[PDB]
Amino acid sequence: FQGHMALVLDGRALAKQIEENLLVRVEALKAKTGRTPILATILVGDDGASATYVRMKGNACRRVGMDSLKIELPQETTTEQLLAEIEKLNANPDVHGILLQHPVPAQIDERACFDAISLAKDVDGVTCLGFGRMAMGEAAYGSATPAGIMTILKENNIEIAGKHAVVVGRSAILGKPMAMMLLQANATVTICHSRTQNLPELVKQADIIVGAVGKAELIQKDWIKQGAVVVDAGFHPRDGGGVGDIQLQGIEEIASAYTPVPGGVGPMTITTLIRQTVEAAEKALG
Amino acid sequence: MALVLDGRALAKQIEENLLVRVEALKAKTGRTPILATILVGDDGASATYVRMKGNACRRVGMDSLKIELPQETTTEQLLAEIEKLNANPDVHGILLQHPVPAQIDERACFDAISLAKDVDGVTCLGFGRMAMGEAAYGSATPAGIMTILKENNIEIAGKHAVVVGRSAILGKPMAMMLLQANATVTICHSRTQNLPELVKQADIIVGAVGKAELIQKDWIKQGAVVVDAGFHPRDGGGVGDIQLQGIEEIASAYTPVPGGVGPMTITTLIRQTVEAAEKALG
Ligand SMILES: [Cl-]
Ligand SMILES: [Cl-]
Ligand SMILES: [Cl-]
Ligand SMILES: [Cl-]
Ligand SMILES: [Cl-]
Repeated sequence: FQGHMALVLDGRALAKQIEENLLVRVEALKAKTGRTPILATILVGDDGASATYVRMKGNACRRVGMDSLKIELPQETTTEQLLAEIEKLNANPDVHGILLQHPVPAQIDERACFDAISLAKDVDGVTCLGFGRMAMGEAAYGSATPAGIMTILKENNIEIAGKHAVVVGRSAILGKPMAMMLLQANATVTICHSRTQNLPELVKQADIIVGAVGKAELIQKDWIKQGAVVVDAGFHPRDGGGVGDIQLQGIEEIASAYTPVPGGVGPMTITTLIRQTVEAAEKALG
Repeated sequence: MALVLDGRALAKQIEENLLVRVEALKAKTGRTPILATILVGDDGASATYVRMKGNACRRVGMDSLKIELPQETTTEQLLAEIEKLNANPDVHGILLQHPVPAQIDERACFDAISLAKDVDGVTCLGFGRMAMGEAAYGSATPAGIMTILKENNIEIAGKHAVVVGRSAILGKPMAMMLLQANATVTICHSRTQNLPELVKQADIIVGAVGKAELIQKDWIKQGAVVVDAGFHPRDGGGVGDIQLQGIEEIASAYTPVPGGVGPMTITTLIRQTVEAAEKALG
């Protein structure tokens, strides 16, 4: 019975492992050039979850020997003001990557602002250009969460080619890039959303299921195919352990492998961002 | 029983008001809209397609700038030509006819076309913009298919669409356009297992494989909407990527081959050129 239980896809462990390599790379770069890699983080407004995510990302920068430039803008910031701040960061040669923490206050055209980030500094992978390049096999930083997921799958030797992957959710920065990344890895990919009919049946057809709906435990455990690889990209704070977008209680009897929540996708989102920032700094300072 | 999704008729209809628009623009500005067409090398089908596209331009009162480059053209040479066209204020749209000779990095060359002139919808930036709901010219073939479906009042929202093929200029944009129209979308390709199974569940099936009659009639769901984007010339009538002989007994609606998707590929390109000229000149 112990042997037949699902493989835990341990994002926490993998993130720590990647960070050890990032640290030596950053220290080498600092020694050679005298300069520290910088991630600019932009936090617009007062959302508590956003503030926490930015704090965690800054901490990850420092863990690998980098630092962050913390830009904090008021909740009433306009699109025009945010664009101007991004252009300042684009023009600053000391800034290697730019993170705009989503979701910005809703009066701002978030897409316009994402698209203003220069490709070379798009270390969270949010630009339309970056998405298009990735979708067509050209070099670009990938959207952090789905790229982190691909890394988890590859480093745990999960078979993707020829498998049926079902991505539930189609957001610009998660579901859509996830789908394109899985397609590039030769999965057959189905993309579902709030207007999908027969969702339970489509999920049951999936060899690989990605929950990206932002609704706690929406994906039911009885929809999961026996032996499926289960990736839960959600996080919803709860007293006594947060939960994701998938019912994971007892998942170890159903899945061949799964990402826990917490400790699965979350750490790899942060670490992917920081890795792409190290790559951007290595390029800029070389 | 099937509705014939008549691309020829729709193209003709659309060209009527494109001609009105172009004649109004010429009268106002004294300038003729120009599509630059780039034919690289000796492929016969490519030459035919480019001529058809130039003819369509002329039917709606525009003109073409015919660029013909040799089979042995290099990536560098083609990029240089595209950059000349980008900076030529007399050129409003640029078409690079696919597939270019194998030694050329076609994707690099597509991506060199300026967004404002990307009237065939081939750039990575244009694809990404489209996929995220931002304004951009759409890849001509899939955008034409969307127009056919919409003009024929085909229900897309909530339907299970299956796109067989994932090319950068056809299957991938087709998938994203159907997704924006609120279809659930499955994208299949040469590594798909159980393709017949998946096709059988398609409410909307798009054949985008470039292999004659690969998609079998027996795989088609009763009542499906069947879109065949293939064309393979044959004596006494070309065929597409789907077996369509007898399709009228199965499909609720289908695109014939020829006369379905093909005319609408051309029309979409010309429409987007009219749009580009109106923006540049108006
Ligand atoms: Cl707010
Ligand atoms: Cl792909
Ligand atoms: Cl011509
Ligand atoms: Cl004619
Ligand atoms: Cl969409």
